[PDB]
Amino acid sequence: GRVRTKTVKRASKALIERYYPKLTLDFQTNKRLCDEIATIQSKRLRNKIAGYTTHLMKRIQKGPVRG
Amino acid sequence: QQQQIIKIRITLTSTKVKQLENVSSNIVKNAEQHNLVKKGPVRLPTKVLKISTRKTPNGEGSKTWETYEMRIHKRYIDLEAPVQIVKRITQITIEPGVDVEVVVASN
Amino acid sequence: ALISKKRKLVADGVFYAELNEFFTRELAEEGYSGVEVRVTPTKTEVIIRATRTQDVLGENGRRINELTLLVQKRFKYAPGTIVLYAERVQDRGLSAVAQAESMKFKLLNGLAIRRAAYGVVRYVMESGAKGCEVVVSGKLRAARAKAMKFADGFLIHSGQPVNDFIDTATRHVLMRQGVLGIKVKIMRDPAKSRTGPKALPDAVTIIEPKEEEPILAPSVKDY
Amino acid sequence: MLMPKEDRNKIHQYLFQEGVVVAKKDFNQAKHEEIDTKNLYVIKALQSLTSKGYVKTQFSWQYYYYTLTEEGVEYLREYLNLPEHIVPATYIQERN
Amino acid sequence: GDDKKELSAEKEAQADAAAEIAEDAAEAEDALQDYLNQQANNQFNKVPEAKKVELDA
RNA sequence: ACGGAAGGGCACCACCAGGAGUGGAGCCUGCGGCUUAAUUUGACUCAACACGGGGAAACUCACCAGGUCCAGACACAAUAAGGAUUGACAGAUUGAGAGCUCUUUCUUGAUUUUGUGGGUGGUGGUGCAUGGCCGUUCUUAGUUGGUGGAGUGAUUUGUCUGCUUAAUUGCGAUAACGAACGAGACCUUAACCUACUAAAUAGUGGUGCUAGCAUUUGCUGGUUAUCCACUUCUUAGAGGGACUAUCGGUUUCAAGCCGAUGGAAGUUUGAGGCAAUAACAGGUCUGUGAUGCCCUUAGACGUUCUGGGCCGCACGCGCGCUACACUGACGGAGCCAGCGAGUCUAACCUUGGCCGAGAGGUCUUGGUAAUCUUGUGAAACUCCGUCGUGCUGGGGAUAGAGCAUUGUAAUUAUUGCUCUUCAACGAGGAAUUCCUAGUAAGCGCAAGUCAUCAGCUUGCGUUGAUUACGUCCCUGCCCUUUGUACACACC
Ligand SMILES: [Mg+2]
Ligand SMILES: [Mg+2]
Ligand SMILES: [Mg+2]
Ligand SMILES: [Mg+2]
Ligand SMILES: [Mg+2]
Ligand SMILES: [Mg+2]
Ligand SMILES: [Mg+2]
Ligand SMILES: [Mg+2]
Ligand SMILES: [Mg+2]
Ligand SMILES: [Mg+2]
Ligand SMILES: [Mg+2]
Ligand SMILES: [Mg+2]
Ligand SMILES: [Mg+2]
Ligand SMILES: [Mg+2]
Ligand SMILES: [Mg+2]
Ligand SMILES: [Mg+2]
Ligand SMILES: [Mg+2]
Ligand SMILES: [Mg+2]
Ligand SMILES: [Mg+2]
Ligand SMILES: [Mg+2]
Ligand SMILES: [Mg+2]
Ligand SMILES: [Mg+2]
Ligand SMILES: [Mg+2]
Ligand SMILES: [Mg+2]
Ligand SMILES: [Mg+2]
Ligand SMILES: [Mg+2]
Ligand SMILES: [Mg+2]
Ligand SMILES: [Mg+2]
Repeated sequence: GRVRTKTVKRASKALIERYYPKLTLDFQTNKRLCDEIATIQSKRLRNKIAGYTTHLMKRIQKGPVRG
Repeated sequence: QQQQIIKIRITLTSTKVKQLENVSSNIVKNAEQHNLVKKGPVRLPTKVLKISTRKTPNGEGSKTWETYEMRIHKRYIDLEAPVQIVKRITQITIEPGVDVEVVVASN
Repeated sequence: ALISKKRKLVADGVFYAELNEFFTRELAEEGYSGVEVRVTPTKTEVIIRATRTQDVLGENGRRINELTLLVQKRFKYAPGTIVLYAERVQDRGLSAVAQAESMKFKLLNGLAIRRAAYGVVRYVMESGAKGCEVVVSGKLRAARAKAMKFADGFLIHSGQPVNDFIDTATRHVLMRQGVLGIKVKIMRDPAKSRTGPKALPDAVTIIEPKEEEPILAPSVKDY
Repeated sequence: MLMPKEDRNKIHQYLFQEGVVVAKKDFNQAKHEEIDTKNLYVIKALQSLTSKGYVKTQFSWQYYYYTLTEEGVEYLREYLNLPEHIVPATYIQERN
Repeated sequence: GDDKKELSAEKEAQADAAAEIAEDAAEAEDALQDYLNQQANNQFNKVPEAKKVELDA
């Protein structure tokens, strides 16, 4: 399966909480953001993070998301 | 008054690439920054040593094995300098972990 | 001479291993904590990371003399070609080894099992560790073996960071009834790391924005 | 042990002249590096010389590392007759 | 040790670490015979130290 | 904690749909058994039985038949320079050119001897005294603290009906909120870079120099430097890349899951490394100069030396190997891999040249190795033949004779070759293992062991499927619920 862990979704949350001006529906540029806008540690985990901050960003456009 | 083109090959061999790449490019630019004629670090196959053993001191248990390994990295850089800078380049540039071997000769 | 870099690089490891061995015996009561041997033009340099180099040295410079001579004679170094230097070590609080033979030389010194270990953990934590763990396996005063854990604060157990941040050491303390197992774990604060990553791969900090005062209709500045 | 005084002195001499001795755990080595006697002579000579104080013994990877004490120094001082302020390797070489 | 006395462990265990910062802070300042042996066997190497004569028939 | 209660799940060490088999045979090999001077010993459900890296000719070695030595520290005593003690030639003796022992009679010089006390070695005991290590539970998903809610209290809630995941993985529900250990992240490996830095120990094109065939220009080679240039291939540095992306279905439109397109890659990307808390009288005192205690300690359980033994054979068991053929055996012929490894105070990996049917020999030679062996021209396999279903040319056990190699030693036959001898076995009862994609199965290799010996193991690559993509039937274990008079916890 590919259920993303809590650290992924946790960081994702509070990224979307304070940087909605900036970010998009584009993973590619949401990625580049995370380098500047946060400190991660891994090339992998950073995509795995940015990917899911991008998913949320996507659905929020069609109605709210809890948390 | 000394000095003469002496045609030199420096083998660098170690097991810690950070130190080893340190010492490699450090040598390549320090000696180049004052203008020479060279063939830059030639990485040879990082070869790996293997030891493959049973974990158990004795005989009991399911048969778990557990191979250790050791990574040997070796590099050579071809230089053409005169006597002074040679020995200037070898005595220092030392590093606790990197075997330096500076040979001579076109034979 | 004349070896192969294969049989060489291994051989050098053996040399380390045997050297570190012989020191760990011959210099316990001085908190020996490891070596490192420097392979130079001219010399072979050996640095004796013990906490207490005064008793490595001895009267106007003997003992280290004895030790060289020993180390010398054995591996058939010619006088001069090999050289030893003792060196105290920047706090023993984060050397697993330092605390291991602490305890040996604590319990063996006729002292409680709780007092010994618990003190040890506290010194290690006061030494600025992120976390520490101590284990006493063995048999003590009663004849069935038992085993106690002593551990304060934070430690991790899996993955690569293992290698990077925790320091393990077992030591065999040899008492009248039987022998125990002292086993120590010190975890150094990752934020201090110097040469390495300065955080767990779990570390993901968000940097905090800034209070914007927006609006203000257009306008431009000239220079 | 049973050994001629020749082989005795050579050791005891060597120990004073050096202070330190090493010897791989092998017997039947006929003659060992440095001290010109039977290997077995070295070890059981020292070992004796130890259990009367005088010299510290240590083992590790099959090899015996011997440290002369201070009280032993005085003993070698006797068995060789040599006067006080003699030697041992308790000097600091030239300027080494 | 029983858990009936474990308070008095931690205390006595603490003071142990107290003195172990005392000793390591007090260690953050704190406070000829010539001759040799190969040179005395060559010094007293002058003779009057043996004898030799025999072999007959 | 347990139950021979109930409820949910999880898994090719469970089954389903299938495959390849073992179980039958011959042999190889381990275990039992018996036999024996001795046939050293550990271990016996998964989790003992090609396991102790256990492929034992001496060694190893623990066993048996005999023979030497003290390597019995140190302390006191006894002896004693008129000699405390050491050694031996020949002879006898002995398996022995052991002065073991005796004849004999020199030598030796306080190093020993005799006595106690005190040590010492020990593959002797105890793994039910221990350390350490390991195996198992575990192919698992569990563990804990801060603030808050309950309880006098141990305690509990958080940590949960559900759904979802490989996962206490998440979504959601919610007196909890929000977190940490473990899972994840991480690290190594195999995959992708005409982007970056380069290379006569890697390779390409051009050019010289040159062979062959064709000739019209061409085609196929040779030529460690005759030069020029490049990094696609190879090598390893630094970067990049994937995040299940895009879109669509399905779902509490939640986590997710499914499909198509794109993609080097979309099954935790494929495979590993690491791995919390706790349990076991799991195994290991026979790895350890790790250790307690017990035992022995000179007619030794010390140690070495000589020979035998661990292989002994009415038989029970297990891992294997080779087969029963015609999708084959044979014979020429094509001719293709990847992980490895190799000689200094030395005899390792070996090209090449002769000689020999062969095994091998002999002369040389390269390599401490991306440089030499080696392009490891490996094996299956591909091709043209010969055999024609007949225990046959399938099969190659048992056995005879001969020649070679390792080794101090080959008999109880170390291995190799040649001729001959030509068994059992016509697909294997009840049973039972392993397995979901470059996997299974077939196939050879290299490395460990190794003087010589692989029918073993650890990796490696070559050829390359069928059938699943499900369930809870059997089995196994986890989770609730519940009982308990157990808590040393159903041993
Ligand atoms: Mg973790
Ligand atoms: Mg992990
Ligand atoms: Mg089936
Ligand atoms: Mg079947
Ligand atoms: Mg097995
Ligand atoms: Mg024998
Ligand atoms: Mg005695
Ligand atoms: Mg006694
Ligand atoms: Mg032992
Ligand atoms: Mg046990
Ligand atoms: Mg144990
Ligand atoms: Mg037993
Ligand atoms: Mg499976
Ligand atoms: Mg309350
Ligand atoms: Mg619960
Ligand atoms: Mg490239
Ligand atoms: Mg596609
Ligand atoms: Mg038991
Ligand atoms: Mg053991
Ligand atoms: Mg056997
Ligand atoms: Mg054929
Ligand atoms: Mg012939
Ligand atoms: Mg040569
Ligand atoms: Mg045949
Ligand atoms: Mg036939
Ligand atoms: Mg082999
Ligand atoms: Mg084997
Ligand atoms: Mg109850």
